[PDB]
Amino acid sequence: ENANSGVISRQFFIDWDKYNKRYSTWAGVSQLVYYPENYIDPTMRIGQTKMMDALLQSVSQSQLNADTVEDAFMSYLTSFEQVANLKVISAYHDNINNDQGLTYFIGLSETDAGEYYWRSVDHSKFNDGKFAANAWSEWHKIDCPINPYKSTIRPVIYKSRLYLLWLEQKEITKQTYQTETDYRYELKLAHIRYDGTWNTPITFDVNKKISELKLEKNRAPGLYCAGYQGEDTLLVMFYNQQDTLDSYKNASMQGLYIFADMASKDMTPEQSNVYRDNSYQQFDTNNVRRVNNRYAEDNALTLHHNENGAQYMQWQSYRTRLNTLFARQLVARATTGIDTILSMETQNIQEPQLGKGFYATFVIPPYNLSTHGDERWFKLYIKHVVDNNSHIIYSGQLTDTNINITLFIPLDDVPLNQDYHAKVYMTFKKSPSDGTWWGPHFVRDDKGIVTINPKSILTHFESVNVLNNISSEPMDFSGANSLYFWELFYYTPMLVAQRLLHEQNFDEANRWLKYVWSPSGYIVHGQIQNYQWNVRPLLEDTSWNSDPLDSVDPDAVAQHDPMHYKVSTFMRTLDLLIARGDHAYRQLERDTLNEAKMWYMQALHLLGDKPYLPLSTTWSDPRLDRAADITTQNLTDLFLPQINEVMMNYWQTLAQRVYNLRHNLSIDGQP
Amino acid sequence: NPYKSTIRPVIYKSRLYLLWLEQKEITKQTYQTETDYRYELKLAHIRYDGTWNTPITFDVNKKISELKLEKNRAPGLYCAGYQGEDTLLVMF
Amino acid sequence: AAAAIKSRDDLYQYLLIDNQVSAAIKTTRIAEAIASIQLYVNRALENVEENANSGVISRQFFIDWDKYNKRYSTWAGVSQLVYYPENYIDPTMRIGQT
Amino acid sequence: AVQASRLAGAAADLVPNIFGFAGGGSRWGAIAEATGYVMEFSANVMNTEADKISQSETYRRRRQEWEIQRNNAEAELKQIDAQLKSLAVRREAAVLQK
Amino acid sequence: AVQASRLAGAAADLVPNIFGFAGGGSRWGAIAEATGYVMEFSANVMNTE
Amino acid sequence: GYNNQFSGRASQYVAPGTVSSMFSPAAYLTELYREARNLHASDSVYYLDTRRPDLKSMALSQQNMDIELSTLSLSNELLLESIKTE
Repeated sequence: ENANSGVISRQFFIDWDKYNKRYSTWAGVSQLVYYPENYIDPTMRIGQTKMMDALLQSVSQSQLNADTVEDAFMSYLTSFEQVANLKVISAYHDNINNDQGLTYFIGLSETDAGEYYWRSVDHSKFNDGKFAANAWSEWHKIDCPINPYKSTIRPVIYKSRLYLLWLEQKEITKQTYQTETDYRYELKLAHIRYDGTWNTPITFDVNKKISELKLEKNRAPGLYCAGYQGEDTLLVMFYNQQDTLDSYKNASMQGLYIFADMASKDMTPEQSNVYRDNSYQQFDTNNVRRVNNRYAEDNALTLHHNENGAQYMQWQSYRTRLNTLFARQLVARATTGIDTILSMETQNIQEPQLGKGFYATFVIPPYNLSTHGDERWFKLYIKHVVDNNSHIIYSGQLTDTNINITLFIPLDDVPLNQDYHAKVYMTFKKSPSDGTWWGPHFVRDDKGIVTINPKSILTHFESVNVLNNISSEPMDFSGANSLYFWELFYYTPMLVAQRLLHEQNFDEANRWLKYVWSPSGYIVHGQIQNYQWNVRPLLEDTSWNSDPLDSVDPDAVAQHDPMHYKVSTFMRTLDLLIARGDHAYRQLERDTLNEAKMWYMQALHLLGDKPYLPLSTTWSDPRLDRAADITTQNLTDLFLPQINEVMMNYWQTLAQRVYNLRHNLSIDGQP
Repeated sequence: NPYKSTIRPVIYKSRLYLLWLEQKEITKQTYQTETDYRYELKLAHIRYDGTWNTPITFDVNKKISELKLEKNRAPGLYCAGYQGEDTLLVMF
Repeated sequence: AAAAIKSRDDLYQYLLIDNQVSAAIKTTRIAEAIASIQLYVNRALENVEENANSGVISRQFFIDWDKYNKRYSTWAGVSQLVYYPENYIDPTMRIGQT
Repeated sequence: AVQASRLAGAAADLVPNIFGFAGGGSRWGAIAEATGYVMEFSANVMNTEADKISQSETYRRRRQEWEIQRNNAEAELKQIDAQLKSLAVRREAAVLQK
Repeated sequence: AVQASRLAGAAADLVPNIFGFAGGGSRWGAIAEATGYVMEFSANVMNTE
Repeated sequence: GYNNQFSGRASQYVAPGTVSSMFSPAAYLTELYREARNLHASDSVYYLDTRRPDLKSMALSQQNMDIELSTLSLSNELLLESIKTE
């Protein structure tokens, strides 16, 4: 007659038909959450980049040889390098407030008839002063033609759809009978379709409006694009370039209205003055390129092109990198081939520093409850002598060991205090409040050397050091290009090894899988290397997080805890060793069966001692009624985690195979 | 498509690059009609897969016009890659 | 006792000789010695045993291990391919082919 | 390669080509023409590539059918030997009847 | 995508391209050419499908 | 060695298929029963505790997982014991 509508609204009955109605589906979901390595397949992956899909179908064939895979890797690396060298031009921020919303970027490839790529990032997923890796999105090629004057292209979001405005310019020859030349300007609007294709650009005549702007010669007019909240109109305004915001306060603002049907109307001067005065701060001076927000009726986001070649986005104290110079330094590594591309020192190519600042190394003191409290959380806060609020720069859990934390500390353009230029202070459960002098203060001289203020108190820092000799940092496996970097260093070797496995090209599969990890070790320049895993995020992540990711995707949860990827590599190593042993065992002659034995024994000591699991334990056969209330939180409270059945199965199949090798059977166990 | 086979390879950042000078003809008006040339240094480079990137045009008309060339004479073009600093030295 | 040999599998790993094997299987002495040496080298290279001499591992012979020298047939093929090129020369396909 | 060639021709086409008293002559559509040529080429190359893959899967399915045939022939060969053993008995019993 | 690209090139082609004492230069057939290219492409894509 | 590298996410694992494991069908019975026990109000005749009182007292044991009894004997036992009750 009537189920309780409150109870039905629970997630368990939302997930009913999909997962929970059938026991097998529920068990599969629960293991896929708890054991990601089982369901990770290198061939297909969610969020796969388009060039890795080029790679897979290029390498998928019956015959695989060293030259074929080498050429496929070279084509893939060409694609990666082409998509990595592009530079950002302009951006738009989807939300009125910088805290939430999305930001859309436009980037140009280094080619003469340029290709334009649009990229989107999510600010909601950004937290703790660092953008989340999954927040960034991969670049998407724009199919329509773009041919702007002086790279005057500016994206905008209208009616929750992405639109592009760019100004084209053309040359014409007025007659005066002496012959003379002059230009004409055509603002063009395009938009993306649901299938990711681009609609045809629609021309808008702006010659009157630009001719009203007495531009300097070969100067691009200031173009402001913004989508109005509520009313569906594109505000398009043209303004003259000025060095200061104070000058835009009285600029003779040209513009026009553009409507949803792509009819248009001009701006009235009286309307233009209002649209100017509400949002004059967003206009790009000759000294700054800013990001526009949706129109409204605490500086804006900003893009700086540093002289060293780093592009970064700034908002208040926060700077985030946009492009990566990895592909421009890689060419030297590529001159000696694949074995050098995948090497460890290649993953330690330096990124030039972004903005002006310094590097400081902070050592976190041990766990010490009287100076710590019960909650192990700690947060590093920065403060700048604008005397705003502080800002978090790092967040972590206090270990019993020290933690070594190396941070880039931003410095402002202007030294608005003479005595110190930054304050860092340490906060934790026992002492969350800040003290005026109670942390390291830093100051800079004219020659640019940073020193710790003796007036400041370092008692609850174990050490603070300034790395004045360092102006660069390691390549970043969590930044913007983090997806492409995981795409290349780890995913591509694993996909290649997996493809070579099915073709029974064991010798090539061993080296390809040996790129990511090799138990024998790594030798460089004639010396054995200390490290065991060639991938930096696998080497650094040495134990699982305090809690896993709750996600029905095995790859996002393994990305959150890359200790799982280590197991996936280990399991593909066991798969290779077992397959090699089975292939040798197929030949029944005496000599080959001893190769089968040494292959199985090689995988046998790798697996090691099979774990002993005491058959009965504390579990006490409880009633279903009482088990229900114990499990009802305000299953690990009462049911224990089982060992991975796949790992158990490896010991079962290896022991049975060695049993046959010891008893002169065949692989089907027949005498 | 060089003028007088003015092509000179260079290695930059351990990659092969090509500089060549193209020349084109234009007709200045003086109302008697007259002719003159323009020169465009172009740089290309090879990719990892052995294909060639699109040549990027560089305007050299001022620099060549400063060189009082003889008629139908190819300007001396010197191309060299700098050790340490990543710059192409291009000299006429 | 310096070797913590605790069971028959441990003794097989130590002495490099299979003691649980049935009497049915018969192998030549030289091949058996080769198998024992190969197992010992494989255990050493993976550093399952405490500490191999890093100088000795850096030799070319153990660089070429997985590729050529771990298997006798591969080693013989490499040695004949060096000493007898004419056997493995195929006019159809050739390295550095124009 | 074709994408770079067509983009290079497109970029080289937007520059004017008539001069003096008559100007312009730059075909404004050249970028859209190059994008059309490269995007229609893409379909042909993806068809060629998919046909290479389908050929590969064909050769693999054929090889598996040769496993079905070889195993069938081996089983028939194996059963004939036991048939001969039975006839050898039947003949021993016929000599004994003699 | 090809239909949009060809239509965009067609529309961008009808504008004149020579100026001054000589005018015009707009290829009048460009819309029929684009309709021909897209309609011959259609047959190839239907064959692939 | 696997345990020397990848152990220690749990203090104490258990064998595949045992009753005490969080993927066992007993754990699925408990998790499902927690949500199901509330779909109707207590006073309703369709209440699960009223409809199947013996299920709420079910023991969770390896015994109840391994022994493949006949279902019809359990349906007879349930109707018989309720008739001996009423």
